Amino acid sequence: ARTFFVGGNFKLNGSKQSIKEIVERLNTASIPENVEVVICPPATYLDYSVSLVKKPQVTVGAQNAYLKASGAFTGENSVDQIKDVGAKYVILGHSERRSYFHEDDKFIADKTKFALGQGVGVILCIGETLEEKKAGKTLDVVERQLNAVLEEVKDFTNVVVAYEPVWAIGTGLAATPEDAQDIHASIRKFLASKLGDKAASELRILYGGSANGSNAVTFKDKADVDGFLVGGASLKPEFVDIINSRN
Amino acid sequence: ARTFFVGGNFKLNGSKQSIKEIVERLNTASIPENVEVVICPPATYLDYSVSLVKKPQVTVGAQNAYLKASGAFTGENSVDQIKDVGAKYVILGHSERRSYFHEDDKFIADKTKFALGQGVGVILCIGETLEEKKAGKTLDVVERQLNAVLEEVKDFTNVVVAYEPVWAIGTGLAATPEDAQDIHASIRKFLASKLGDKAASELRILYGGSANGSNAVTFKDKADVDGFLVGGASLKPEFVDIINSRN
Repeated sequence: ARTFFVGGNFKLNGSKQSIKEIVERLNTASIPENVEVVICPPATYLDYSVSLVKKPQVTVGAQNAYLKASGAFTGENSVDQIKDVGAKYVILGHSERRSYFHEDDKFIADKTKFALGQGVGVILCIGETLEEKKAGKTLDVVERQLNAVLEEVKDFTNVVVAYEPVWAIGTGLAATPEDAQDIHASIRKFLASKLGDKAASELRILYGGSANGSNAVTFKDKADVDGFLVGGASLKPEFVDIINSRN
Repeated sequence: ARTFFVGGNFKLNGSKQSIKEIVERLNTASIPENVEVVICPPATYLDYSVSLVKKPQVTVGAQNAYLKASGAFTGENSVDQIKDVGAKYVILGHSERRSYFHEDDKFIADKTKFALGQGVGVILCIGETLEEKKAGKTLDVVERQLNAVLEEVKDFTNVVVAYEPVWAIGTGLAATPEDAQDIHASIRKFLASKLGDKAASELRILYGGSANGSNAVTFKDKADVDGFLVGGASLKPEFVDIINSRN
């Protein structure tokens, strides 16, 4: 069934030397055969990152791209360029782009449709703010975000969804395992009404927001939690502990 | 006199193959002893480009970067990352970012201060729209764009300014050499008023906006036109002709 997936969003962090250390650790640590690990460095290091990987479980992804593959768009990344250097995924719709860079629902959907069409997988990020939660709107927010994408994308085969409560990102306080499980099951039921029971059952839904080496094992018995999108802990040795948390 | 400067903004274009073609053409081209050439590929190719350059007049620049060097800013580029792979400049304020990505004047000023602060050179872009041109607002606009930068930055030692006739992009207007000379002379006089006449006589002010290997030579004799920020021609063999246009 759903292969365990651990993504590593380095965000605006890293050097050739520090990424070398991170990838060398993955190449020589023992990690399960049954895991998919996707490291996502800044664009400046994508090629270099791919060149260092020596384990089939590990691939590389980009942190954002535009909705065209080439043209007069100074400063953007292109999914074709990401493919050209050997990367396999792109993160779209991260909380930080939706907020600081005003990426709206439709922009995210258009980008997703475009990236899939070019053969690149998408780690699709969704999630609510502390104010939205406090008003009981967690599900209304995440179904709006997903509905926007579903109006443009009808096959999620090469999509991985990351549920990241915005209030849990980089604070050190994750959502409880129990709450994650419940929201994850609600997401999966909603999505089965749109994509069908079968796709719903096969779709990885990741938890993200202060996932770390310490708490990753506390989500191991949560059947609707299929892995993690890890931010800060992805820069650290405990990233390996997270990948091994269901060993 | 000011050193002739030619920047090449690849925009969202490139592949490992094409970058190799472009750089190895420059490496073995006859070019003036003292020209400064800056090639600006997508971030995905910055390191590979630096590794292929074998010409002292040629250095590599990024097309955009954020106003902090590290942190939780998924998808951004960092001037410290640019520095780490041996690139030396960043383009800031390009019209395509000002428009499509809503980068405001103060955003650009904060980025400029930060990059110079980290020891990376800036290609600072300014320019008015067609609608602004027709309203008579050309100098009002470029003074407003520059005054925002001057709120943060008065040392333009490691800056070059590129004037982008955005009013000539697909609009059925041509930006003539005499047109360019007058506006460059006006910008220089305004900057002399703010930075003093020595700083103003040392500043390179570049022409940007539908520049090629055929028309470059027509700007040869314009005193206040110190070089180019080349778009589409920078992908082509004729970029070498532009560099040699004052020969």
